[PDB]
Amino acid sequence: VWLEREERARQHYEKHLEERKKRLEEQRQKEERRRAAVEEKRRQRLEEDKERH
Amino acid sequence: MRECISIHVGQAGVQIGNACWELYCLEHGIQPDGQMPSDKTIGGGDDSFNTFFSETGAGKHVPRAVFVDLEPTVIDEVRTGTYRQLFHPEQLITGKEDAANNYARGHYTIGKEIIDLVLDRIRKLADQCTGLQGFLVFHSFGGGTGSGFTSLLMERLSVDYGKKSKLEFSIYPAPQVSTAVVEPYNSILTTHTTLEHSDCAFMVDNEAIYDICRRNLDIERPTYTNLNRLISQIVSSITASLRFDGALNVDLTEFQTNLVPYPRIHFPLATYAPVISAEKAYHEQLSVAEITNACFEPANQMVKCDPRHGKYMACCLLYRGDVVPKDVNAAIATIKTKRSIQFVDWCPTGFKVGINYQPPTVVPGGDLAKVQRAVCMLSNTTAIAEAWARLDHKFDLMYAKRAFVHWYVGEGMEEGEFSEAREDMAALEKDYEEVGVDS
Amino acid sequence: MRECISIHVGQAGVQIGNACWELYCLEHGIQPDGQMPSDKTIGGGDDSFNTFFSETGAGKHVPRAVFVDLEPTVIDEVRTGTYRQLFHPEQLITGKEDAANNYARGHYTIGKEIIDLVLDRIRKLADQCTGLQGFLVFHSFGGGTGSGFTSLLMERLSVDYGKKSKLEFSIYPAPQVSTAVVEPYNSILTTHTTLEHSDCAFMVDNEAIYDICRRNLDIERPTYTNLNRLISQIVSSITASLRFDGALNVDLTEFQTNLVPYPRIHFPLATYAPVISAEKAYHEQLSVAEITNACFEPANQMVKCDPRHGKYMACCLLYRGDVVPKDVNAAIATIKTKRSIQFVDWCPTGFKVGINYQPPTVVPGGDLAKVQRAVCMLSNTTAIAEAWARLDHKFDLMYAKRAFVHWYVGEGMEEGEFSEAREDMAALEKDYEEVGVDS
Amino acid sequence: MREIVHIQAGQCGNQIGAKFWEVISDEHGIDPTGSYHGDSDLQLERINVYYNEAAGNKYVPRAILVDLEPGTMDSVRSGPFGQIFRPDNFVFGQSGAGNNWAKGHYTEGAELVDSVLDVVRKESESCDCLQGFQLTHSLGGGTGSGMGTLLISKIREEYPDRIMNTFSVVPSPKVSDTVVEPYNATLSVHQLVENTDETYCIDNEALYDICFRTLKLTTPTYGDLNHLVSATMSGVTTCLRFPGQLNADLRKLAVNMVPFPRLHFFMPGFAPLTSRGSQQYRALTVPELTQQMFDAKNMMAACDPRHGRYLTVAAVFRGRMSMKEVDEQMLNVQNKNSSYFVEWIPNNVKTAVCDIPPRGLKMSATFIGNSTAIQELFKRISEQFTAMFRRKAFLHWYTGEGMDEMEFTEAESNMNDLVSEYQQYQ
Ligand SMILES: Nc1nc2c(ncn2[C@@H]2O[C@H](COP(=O)(O)OP(=O)(O)OP(=O)(O)O)[C@@H](O)[C@H]2O)c(=O)[nH]1
Ligand SMILES: Nc1nc2c(ncn2[C@@H]2O[C@H](COP(=O)(O)OP(=O)(O)OP(=O)(O)O)[C@@H](O)[C@H]2O)c(=O)[nH]1
Ligand SMILES: Nc1nc2c(ncn2[C@@H]2O[C@H](COP(=O)(O)OP(=O)(O)O)[C@@H](O)[C@H]2O)c(=O)[nH]1
Ligand SMILES: [Mg+2]
Ligand SMILES: [Mg+2]
Repeated sequence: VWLEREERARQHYEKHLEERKKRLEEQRQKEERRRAAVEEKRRQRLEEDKERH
Repeated sequence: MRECISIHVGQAGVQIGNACWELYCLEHGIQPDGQMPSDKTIGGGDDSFNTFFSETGAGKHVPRAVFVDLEPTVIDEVRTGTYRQLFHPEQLITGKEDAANNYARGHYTIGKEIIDLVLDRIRKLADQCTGLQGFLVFHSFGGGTGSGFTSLLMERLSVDYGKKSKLEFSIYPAPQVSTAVVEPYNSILTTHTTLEHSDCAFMVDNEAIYDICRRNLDIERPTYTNLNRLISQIVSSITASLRFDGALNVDLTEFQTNLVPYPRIHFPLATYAPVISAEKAYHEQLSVAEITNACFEPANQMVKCDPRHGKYMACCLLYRGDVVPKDVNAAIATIKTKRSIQFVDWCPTGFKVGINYQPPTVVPGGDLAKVQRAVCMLSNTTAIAEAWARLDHKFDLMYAKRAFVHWYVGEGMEEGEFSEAREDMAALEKDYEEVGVDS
Repeated sequence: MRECISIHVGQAGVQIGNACWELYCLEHGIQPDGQMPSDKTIGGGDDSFNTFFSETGAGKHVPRAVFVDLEPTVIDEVRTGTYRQLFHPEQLITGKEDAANNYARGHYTIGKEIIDLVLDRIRKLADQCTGLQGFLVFHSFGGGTGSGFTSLLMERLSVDYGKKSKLEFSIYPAPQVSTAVVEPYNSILTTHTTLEHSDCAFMVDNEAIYDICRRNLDIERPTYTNLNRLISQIVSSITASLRFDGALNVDLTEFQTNLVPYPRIHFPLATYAPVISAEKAYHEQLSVAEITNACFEPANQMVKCDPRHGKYMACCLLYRGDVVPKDVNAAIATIKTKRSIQFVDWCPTGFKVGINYQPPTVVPGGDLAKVQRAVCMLSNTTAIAEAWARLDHKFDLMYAKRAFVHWYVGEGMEEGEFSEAREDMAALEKDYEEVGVDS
Repeated sequence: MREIVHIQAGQCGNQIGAKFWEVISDEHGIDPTGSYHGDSDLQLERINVYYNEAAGNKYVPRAILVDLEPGTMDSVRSGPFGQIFRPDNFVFGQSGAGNNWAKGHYTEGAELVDSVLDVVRKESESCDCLQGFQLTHSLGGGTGSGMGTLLISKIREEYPDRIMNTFSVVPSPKVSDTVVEPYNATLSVHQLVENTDETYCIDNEALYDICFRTLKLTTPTYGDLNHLVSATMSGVTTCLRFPGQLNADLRKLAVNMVPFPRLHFFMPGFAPLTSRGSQQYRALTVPELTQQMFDAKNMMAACDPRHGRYLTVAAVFRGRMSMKEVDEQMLNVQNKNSSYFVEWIPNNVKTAVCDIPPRGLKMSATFIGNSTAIQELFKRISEQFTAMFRRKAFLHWYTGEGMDEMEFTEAESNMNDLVSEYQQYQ
């Protein structure tokens, strides 16, 4: 009975940690897509100014 | 002969233990460095202190104790202090970071890292005993290491030793004065998982002691040093029976048989009398009858509760010093006669009495008067049911909005455990209600 | 570390620059020949003046500046004067013939002859910087060379550097006082082609200064020397932040972030206080609160306009010398409380504050009192919209009869350019009307 | 054992952080040259919470200094104790932020941050038990908020289980320091609320009032205001360094202080504070410390706590004290002023006591409150943001770096949700 209670607690904890890692990876991917989008928008504005001159 | 192992867990555990070991050394004449100026016999015999100290070397007395914490600060205070030479280095065990009052941090995430070390030390010490009777565990209920680790330790000891008694000395959450805002969660969880593994838990309360110190010793500023010395005196009277000859000796085993009428009701409250400063002791006659009656007043309980609202199920009196059995018996008969003290109908013989010849010891620099005789009382009453009810109420108010719940869930404690522990406590409240109904 | 390049164009540009370089030398202890009596460190360090002077030879300090004119006379006065040994010969650039108040000569016919020389010199100087922040260009609006050449230069720099800030200090045509009969043509043409290339242009006015000199300094004959010294003090307070430690530092970039709410509105007016002669200063209490209030007085504007006719969009207060941050904060709260000072509804946070530890310097032989503390204020207001309207009106009256038009057409300007510049100014007036409407 | 990495950023951050290190060096007997010249063994037992030990028995602050403009750092190095920070930890760019959050977060900071992180990794590798990070910064500025949240996010991804604490200077209620504060502050809060464990809110407007009203300084300077901030920062971690009757570290404070994961913005305070002239007329007792701590006029946040209720309060005391007095006075406060605490949390006060007072005092105490009154700060920022955003005032400066309206809109919505969540519990 003791080992079984302890093993269930271990399994819950590990699943929790896997979900946390997934959320952290999603946050990272959202920031990288956002930053890259910002760089592209900035690049395009600058090229248009050069075309204008 | 007979041996007893002391385990001190967490901040409160270690600080009380320091008060206890100073007192044991004074009573036996053992110096802080483990030497004895009158060490005439080395390695055994009686020398009754062999109950608590191991005999080694060529006159070194080593206390049978283990001090455990998840954080190093309190233990380091021991390691560099006065008694640094008294304890073996492996009796002082530390982790790196505390549980932060998170039950789950202590029980599920951190404690697993040192529990095997702690158990191995207990094993090595236990193997040197021939007459081990039990363990004494010192802890607090609302604490992180305190309850997290104690619960973990209790389960493991139940498996490995099984039959040795396990007595717990602990600090119950006070009704008004608190030190954390999460205590209701920690206390409910502790009882749920530890209740079935303990044989008898003795309760004390800091709030009640604060008032005793103020009224009886006239201490307007009763800090932890003073509280720890009063707790130490109670513990000493309980174990004095093993160490000193008495008229009626009581071992550790007889306490759980006399004070626990049902397996789920094992929480006697402790008291002690006289508590008096020297200035007043000089003018009073601290007779057997007077001390005995003092122990039953609502004004001298070490637990803030009110005994007049419950009934006594069992009552254990321990006398020390200049005590005569006929005076003791007469005092008890008076108490049985007095109508304000009620006993349950199913317990016609509620009293059990031990008497020891050795009078109490005053620690130099202490508050207490030197007296010829003192009485320690342990009582199991239904009055305590109210304290449990207050605690359950506080739990419900916070759980209802899930305040702070994510702090336990994030450590691996499945949310449903909170509900199961609550249901169990409801059952405990009901068990008290039933034994309290006369029929 | 952080460097700044100063460009001085035409008659007004060069003469103001001379006032500035004398003041910079006095503040740093640099002699007219570029030597320093206390030249203990050579080639770097702090020596914060390394922002404006490069370190060459073995102890010579060389200002980072370029002086440009089409007319050789004003530069020759520099070349044979007191500071002839302070500037590198290629920093003094001249043409052979002036623009003769013709915008087109300055921009299309003559300016093209030296623009490549000017740009190459700017490039060589810029390449010696590691932290160039921007350029400061000094010019006049109604000038032939001033605006013709500046417009040409601004276009070339915005292509080659792009991201460096470009700040302009310039003299706005006065409403009554004028020197040329064609200022309305030159000013409209300048704004049309330069508006899009400048990040922030600070406005001053000779007519307004003459009144300040007469009222505050009691000067009945305020010749250009005096005007140039007052202008120099404003410029110095703006750049002092780079050169001296403050409580709150402000770099050059921060000015455009705080003062320009929309890309087409970037003409803050400058003020300065206290302006006082020594004779009165002896009796005055030049406290932080008084100096601050003085900056909002209509009688102390450096631009002839009336601030009570518009609203404020953004105000930048630059404090120098013995100033305590608490007093600055209290003084601002007082200004916000006064109902006579209005801010646009869309700007709830209209202030920016910088504080520098270095007090203002008085040039020997000057008019100004030595003071412990001074404030320079730069503010962007809608009150200026009226000045633009007056200028457009004057243009229309002359263009209607084609007065002097053939003088620009004969240089290669098309008639269409006058019409386009006028249409754009109509748009600029409308831009101010919209920001001025609360909703 | 437990170690803290200290990161300072921007002009404000470096001014406060430099004062912070001066205070710690005095507590531990550390000379301006790094040498130890103290008088108690307790100064060395936990020295490594904040210092690395260099050969020759010298101590080096485990701190990192970050900026986009080098002028700030020259001031730090030339002043007192400027010589104790190692040169390898001065990490900086050349451009400055220009008070443009977008530049601070997406361009200039985007390039500088890799160097900062490499330094952070070298420092965390030297720890026996890293516990957490402390970041010092402002919210209304460029480098401060740009690098502030850029670093917080990167660190949270790499060290998801360490403690992340910040001390932030917030925009004042009457006078702005920067014209575009509402944009910078809204964008910053949006990210802080997701990544940190606790934030302390510091308002110069409140600090000017305290030093003027209580300490009677008619000419306070930033050095004095920085002193008050430093005293609080030091008080928070006292128990990691010194022994006492009942301890609490950073992890314990978070557990007791935050009942719900998003409500972690605190209003700090400090006691005793007296003017010098009046020092001679008031005895300091535990009841006196309690009286000054629970005082609206002694809060360092510019938000009146009497306009809301306390979810929780921590009181950390330093010096020899009666435990009974500490417990009793806290009980008396909750019982007599019950209208200011939430009824759903039995016991709203957590305490700790360390036995060593700040140098020069017999005793002192630090207050940390978690009050629903804080919604006023967030509400003010939201309304100012709205007024400017609606006319796009000064907006092209952010969109010119590649930000857009969608980013601004999301930050606005989160600001408003945080306010609703605080209101929900009053
Ligand atoms: N009687 C008495 N009680 C004490 C003493 N020190 C602490 N306590 C009590 O201990 C309780 C809290 O549990 P702790 O023992 O501090 O818990 P811990 O072992 O440090 O583990 P953490 O909670 O994670 O820090 C409080 O309610 C205090 O009243 C003491 O010296 N004497
Ligand atoms: N404040 C100030 N203004 C000056 C000074 N010298 C000339 N100005 C102004 O300059 C304006 C005319 O433009 P300038 O820069 O002088 O002439 P320019 O650069 O040689 O170009 P041309 O028009 O072709 O002669 C006039 O309206 C004057 O008010 C001076 O020393 N100080
Ligand atoms: N308390 C305090 N605040 C400061 C100090 N220096 C600057 N500040 C504040 O910093 C804010 C401006 O942003 P700042 O951090 O200086 O610009 P940044 O370098 O781009 O981040 C204002 O709200 C100032 O009041 C200081 O020494 N102490
Ligand atoms: Mg502990
Ligand atoms: Mg000319």
